[PDB]
Order: sequence, then structure tokens, then C-alpha cells
Amino acid sequence: TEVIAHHWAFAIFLIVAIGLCCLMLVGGWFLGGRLRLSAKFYLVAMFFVIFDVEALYLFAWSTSIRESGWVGFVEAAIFIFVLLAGLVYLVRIGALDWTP
Amino acid sequence: MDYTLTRIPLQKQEIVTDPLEQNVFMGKLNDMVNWGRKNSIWPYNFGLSCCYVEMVTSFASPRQADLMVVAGTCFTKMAPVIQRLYDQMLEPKWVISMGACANSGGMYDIYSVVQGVDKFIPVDVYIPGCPPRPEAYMQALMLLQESIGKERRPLSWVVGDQGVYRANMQSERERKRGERIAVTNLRTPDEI
Amino acid sequence: DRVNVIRVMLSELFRINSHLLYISTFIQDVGAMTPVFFAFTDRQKIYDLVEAITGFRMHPAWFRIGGVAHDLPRGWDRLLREFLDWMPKRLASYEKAALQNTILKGRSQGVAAYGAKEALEWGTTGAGLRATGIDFDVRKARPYSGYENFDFEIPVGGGVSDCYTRVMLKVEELRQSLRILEQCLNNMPEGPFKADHPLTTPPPKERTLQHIETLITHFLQVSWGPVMPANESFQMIEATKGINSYYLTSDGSTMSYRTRIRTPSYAHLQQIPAAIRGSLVSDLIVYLGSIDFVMSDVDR
Amino acid sequence: WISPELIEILLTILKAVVILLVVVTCGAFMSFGERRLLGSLQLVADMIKMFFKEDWIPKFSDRVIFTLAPMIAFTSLLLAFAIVPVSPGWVVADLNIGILFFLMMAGLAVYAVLFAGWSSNNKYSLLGAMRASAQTLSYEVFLGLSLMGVVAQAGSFNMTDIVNSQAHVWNVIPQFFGFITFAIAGVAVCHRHPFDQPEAEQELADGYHIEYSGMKFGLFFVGEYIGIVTISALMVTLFFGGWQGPLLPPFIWFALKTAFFMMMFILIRASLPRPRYDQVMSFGWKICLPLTLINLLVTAAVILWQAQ
Ligand code: SF4
Repeated sequence: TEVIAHHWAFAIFLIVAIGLCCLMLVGGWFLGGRLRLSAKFYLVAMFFVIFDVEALYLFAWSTSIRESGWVGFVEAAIFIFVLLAGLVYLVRIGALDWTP
Repeated sequence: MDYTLTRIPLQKQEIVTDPLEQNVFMGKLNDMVNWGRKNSIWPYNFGLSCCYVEMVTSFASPRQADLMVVAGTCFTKMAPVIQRLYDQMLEPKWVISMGACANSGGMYDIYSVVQGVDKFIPVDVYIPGCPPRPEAYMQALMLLQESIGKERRPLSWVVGDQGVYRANMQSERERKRGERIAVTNLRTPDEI
Repeated sequence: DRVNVIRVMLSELFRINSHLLYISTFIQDVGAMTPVFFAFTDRQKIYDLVEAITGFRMHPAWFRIGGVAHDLPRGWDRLLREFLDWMPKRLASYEKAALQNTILKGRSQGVAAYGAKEALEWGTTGAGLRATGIDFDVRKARPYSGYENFDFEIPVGGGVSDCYTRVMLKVEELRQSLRILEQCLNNMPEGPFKADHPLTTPPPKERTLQHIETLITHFLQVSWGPVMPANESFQMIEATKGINSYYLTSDGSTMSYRTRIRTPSYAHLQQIPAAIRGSLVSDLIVYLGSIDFVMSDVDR
Repeated sequence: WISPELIEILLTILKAVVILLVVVTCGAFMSFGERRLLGSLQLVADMIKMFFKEDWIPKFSDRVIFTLAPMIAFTSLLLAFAIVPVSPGWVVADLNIGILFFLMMAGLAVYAVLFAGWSSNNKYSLLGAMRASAQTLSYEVFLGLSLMGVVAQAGSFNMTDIVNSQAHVWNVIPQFFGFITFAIAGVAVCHRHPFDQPEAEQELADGYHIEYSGMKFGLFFVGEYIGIVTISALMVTLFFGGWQGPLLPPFIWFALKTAFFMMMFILIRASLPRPRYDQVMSFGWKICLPLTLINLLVTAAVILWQAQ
């Protein structure tokens, strides 16, 4: 009898936000009378994807930080060490600088 | 005052009377629309020869600006660019012709100069003289602001007359005639 | 002498205007802290000075045949003195700002630096010629309008015509123009502002209004035009962005049989395929910004 | 059919709609506020002008994603604001994932730029969209870790638990590295001035705002500013004291701190120049990400040390 009201508020918020944008767009509408980009952009998107999925393990670690003891801290520390080893490998090879 | 309309340089315009002289809701709504078009004006300062530094020092993507400042000389090779940029803009659109080069031939009556912007697109507001001061441009902004404040344009393309109404405003030379003729003495040019 | 000194004064004022505009538009793209407000006061005050001396600010239309259109007023000394004691710290600030941004100094110093041969076969009469080391200025080699009486040391570059050597030479040219204006303000002649030749168009205005013969000369020179002997003349000066030249052929009539205007920006723009031959688009835009050409000056 | 449960539910609906209108008008009004800091009826006049202008669909484009890119740019970072609590009894979303939801919205924010870049049938606009999208990916990669510093300090994702863990000490002073990394990431993702318009190094690149006229451009124009105000709300509710103050009412305190942080954003507009693209990417990959990983490890050791 409170979370149902909160879910209803979320629903009307979403529905009336999209409805406001729709009515705004149609009120603007009603009145008045062979190449290739690159490969480094794909590489930086792939860096974002892989480090975001490793950041997912950090996301799930951050909620259970206290309930897992020092052994969980050690495991997340060696996880982050592997992550930073990959990042510093990427830094040192030269695949991370842009140089336009 | 009387009004001219354009309905669908070679177009036809004749003299009519405004439809507000006859729905009081439409009269307030049209006034609010004209007010909103008045106080919010985005210019498109066209890049041309040498009124640039007068629009540079006065204070801009195309197709969002409802006002176009044609400043420099209109040449035979640049006039299609002017026409293409004018048709790129969306109605309502207004034109300010800066300098003599845009009002007329502007000291160039020669083969490679188009004699004014009026030859291909209409011009709403003119500013005379080789390079006008930015205050003259800002006064022309006042002039076009009040001209926009008195129009009668269609609100929508479903119901209403499908023709914009321009106002036959009183000219500035007759309005300023008393203040200009009633000038007795001036400062002599031997001092500063 | 007074006509020559006035011509030198106004020419160096407009050269200061053009150099300030070029330096402001070359320094805006990197720092952009105060690149336009710092330059706006100087251009506006010299425009007010030109407005006091002449008519409106950009195009004076004030150089007449045999002299100038009017005399200097009784307040030009105060305006020029207030101008000249207020600019040296601006020049120090400009040198500081041109030395502070070392990122531009390491970026623009490498690409497309022609030297001593491409600036001599492609035209290139502006700051590129003196940046290549060729000490050739019209004001010192073929003096005109009494430039021998002014002591100013023409600055030259060394080696190549870099994008930084050109703006350094234009800063030093601003300093030389300020020194020329100081020398003009120091000892000013008190002679006539128009020559006594009968072909000075127009004649002096007071004698036009109260002498019949001066009215005759003004009537015929204004209306039909000054009748001029059939010859050919060529005047070559150092303009604000290079070397300008007017070559006039007269057929004996009141108009010109031929006017040839050799402009520096034409030769400056003709050589851009010779240096963007294997460069990038951003390099091309940087080179276009670093070149003092003007398109209406190219097309006359 | 008059029942007090229906009255309370309708009052909650009223709370949702007033917070939506107040955040929309807050963005719209301090758009003019920033333009003055660089006449509140001028935005009303601008809205009237934009409503009475024809939306141009390009004839080489399609009528779906060309209009759906401003849809994303407005509504995604609009519903990002539903997370933010302004008061104990004036919250619209009390769901458990109070940080992951903002991460969803920030992840979907890149769709607007990409879809606009394709929708503008223009190679230069596409290249500019690629540059902007690469930048915002390169900063939203560690946006999550900058939030996980505070998440690990406060335990759960719920913002109520965050602001109740801010009772003894705000999270700005133990985690300043997380604060600056989140500020940098929020500047870059919302396209604020230093990490803005990456077309400055190539003339073969153009903006994605081009070929957008009228309402489809006004959607971006108000969407970036609603985004920066909800990023400021996220910032205060995470690092500063959410609704926390000695004397003045809590919503007054929240409004004051939000206003303070976007005047700080005005100071950002005034002070620093725009860095080069290579410097921006090299910064966001080499400095920010190891620093926030080290921050997470340090706050883990801290919160596991004094755990008694
Ligand atoms: S009016 Fe004068 S200053 Fe303006 S474009 Fe024409 S010639 Fe140049």
C-alpha cells in the first residue's frame, strides 16, 4: 500500500514524459503552415565494452563489500590487478593514443 | 493600415485589409504568435566580401535562423549560392540587406555584379550606405521586430487563409521628416 | 612635406589595423581566453581616430590628387598622443601572448615551411619574403611619399617562412609602425595639405568659394575630369599584407585608358598548391589562416 | 468512490507531475540564466516560435530514427531524474537499483548522437558523431566506477540509504577522487563545454545538430540542459548532503545546492579552454580509470579496516 503507489507514480511519470514529448513534437509539426571511417573508433568502443563488463564485476562487488571479508577484498584486488595490467598493456603498446 | 499578401520577384501582391477587422480568441493568439516571433529572432549572417567586420564587431547554423543578412556584393557567381541558402531556410523568413551593395548595385554597375538582392529574392529591411554602423543594424533589428509584430500569418495549414500578410508600414523618412528638416545648425568640420 | 607626412601617418595607422586583425585572428584559435576583447579596443579607437581625421571609419576616400581632402583638425594631436602612450604595454602583452602558448609554437612550426626560393618564384611579397631572409621592403628600397625622413628598422626573419616567423615579423612591424607614428607626432610640418600644382584635384575649398580661377579649375576637374598628359605611370608600395602596385596608362583623356592593379594576395594564394602537396585538410586550413590573403583583394 | 487510498495515490501522481514540470522549467529557465551569465518570457517567445515552425524531414532520410534521436536525447536523461529524492516524503522512485538506473540512462544517451549522425545524410556529420560517441563512451566507461565509490561506501544502491549514510559525514571529503571523476564523466557524457564539439581538429567533421530544425532541434536544446540539471542532482544526492541541513527546509537545501553546482558549471563555462581530442581520450583512458579503480580499492580497505 505504498510501493504500489510508487510504481503507479513511476508509470505515470514515464507515460506522461513520452506523451509530453509526443505532443510537443506534433505541436511543432502541426503549426506553421565507397568509403570507411576508421578502425580506432571501433577499437575504443571495444575498450569501452570490455572494461564495462569488467566494471560489471566491480558493480556487483560494491554492493557486498562488507558481507565479504578480507578474502573477498583479496580476490577483487587481484581482479583489479588483472584489469590494470590489461590497461597498462594497452597504454604501453600504443593502441590507446589517438595522434590525429 | 493597408496590407499586402502573397498567396499560392514575379509573384503578385495587391492591397487588402486585415482579417482582424470584422473571433477575439484568434486576435489574441495571432498577437501572441507575432510577439513570440518578434522577441526571438535568430540571424544568419551570410559570409561575403566586406560588411563582415561590421557584422563581426556588432556583437549560427543555417536552417534554424529565420532572418538572413545579405551584406556583401551580389555577384553572378555568388547569386546561386544566395538563392540556394535562401531556399534552404524555412518559412517564416525575413531578409535584411546591409550596405549599398545589397540594396542596389552598390557603386558597382558592372557586368559581374547583380544589381541588388531584390533581383532574385525579396528583401524585408534595407540598410543604406557603405559600411553601415552596427547601431544601424540594431535599429534595423527594431524595424523588422515591429514589422514582424504587425503581420497576419496563418497559424496552421489545416484551417485558415493560406497567405501571409505583410504590413504597409509608414516609411521611416516621412516619420523622421520633422526631426530631420528641423535641424538648424551643425558642428563645423574643423574640430573634433 | 606635410602631405607626405600625413600620408605616412594614415598608411601606418591602417597598417596597424590590418596587422592587429591578423595577429588577433592568428592567436584566437589556441588560447581563446581574451583574444577579441583585447583587440577590440585598439581597432575601435583607431577607427575613431580615422573617423576624426576623415569621414567614416573603414573606407576614408581621403587621398586626393596632389594632397588630401581636408586638413587635420585641432584635436588630432591629443587623440594621437592618447593613442601612442597606451599601445606599448599592449605590444608587450601581445609578445607575451605570442610566447605563452608553446603548444601552437610546437605545432605550427613544422608543416609547410618554404624558404628563400619558393617565396621568390611564386610572388610572396608579404611577411613571407622577409621571413625567408630576403631583406626587401619597398619603404627602404624604393621610398615613396617621403619615407626617407622616418627612421625605422625593417625586421626580417631567418631561413624559412614559418607560420610563427610571419606573425613575429608582423608584431615587430607593429612596433616599427608605432615608432613611425611617434616620429610623425614629434616633429610635424605646418605647410599646406594640398600642392600648388594646377592639376591637384580638387583645388582648395576656400579659394574655390572666393576666387574665380580656383572655381574654374574645380569646375573643370570635378565635372569633366582632370585632363592629363598621355603617359604611363607605375607606383609600387608595400601594402598592409604585401606589395601593392597601380600601373596606369593615360591616353590623354580625363579617364584612365588602362588601370592594372597588382595585388599581393593573388600571388600568395597561387602558391598554396605548392605547399599543400601532400598535406592534410586541417593543415590546409591552418595554412589558409596563416596566410594574410584576402579574397576580395584576390579578385579586386 | 471517495477513498483515502485513492486520494493518497492521486497525491503521489501529483507529486510526480509537479517534479516533472519543475525540472523541465528549471532547465528551460536557466538556459536563459546561462545565456545571461555568459527576461524569462523570452523562452516563452522562443517556444512559441519553435512551435510555429515546420519540422523539416530531409528527403534522403527516414521519418523514424531522425525524429527518434531527439526522443532519446530528451526522454532518456529526463527519466534519469526519476531516481533523485528531494525529500523523505517527496520521492517518486524508491526502487532498489538507485544507481544502476542512472547507468542505464547514461548508457542509452549515446544512441541519440549515433542516430542523429546517421540520420543527417552527411559524411561530415557522421564523422563528428563518431568522435562525440567515442568520447562519451570513453568517459561513461568509468562513470560507473565513480558512482561505485559512493555505492561501496553506502552499501546498497538505494539513494535513501545513500543519504542516510551521509548522516555523519558527506561523501565529498573521503572520496574527492570519485567526485572529480564523476564530475569529469558527467561533463563529457552530457557534452559540456570542455568536452564539447570534437569537430575542432578536422574540417571533414560536422555536428549532429545540423539539419535539425524547429522542434527536433529544441528537443536537443532542452535535453542537454535537463541532462546537466539531473547530473547536478545526481552529484548532490551522491557526494553532497541530499536534503540535509540544520535550519532551512530540506527541499530548499536541495534547490540551493543544485543551484550552487550549476553556478559552478557556469564557472566551468567561463574558466577552462577546450582540450584537444587526443588529450581528451588519453586523459579519460590513462588517468581517470586507474585512479577510480585505486579509489575503489582504497575505500574497500578503509571500509573493511574500521568495520567493528
Ligand atoms: S556596402 Fe561597402 S563595406 Fe559593405 S560590402 Fe559593399 S563595398 Fe563592402
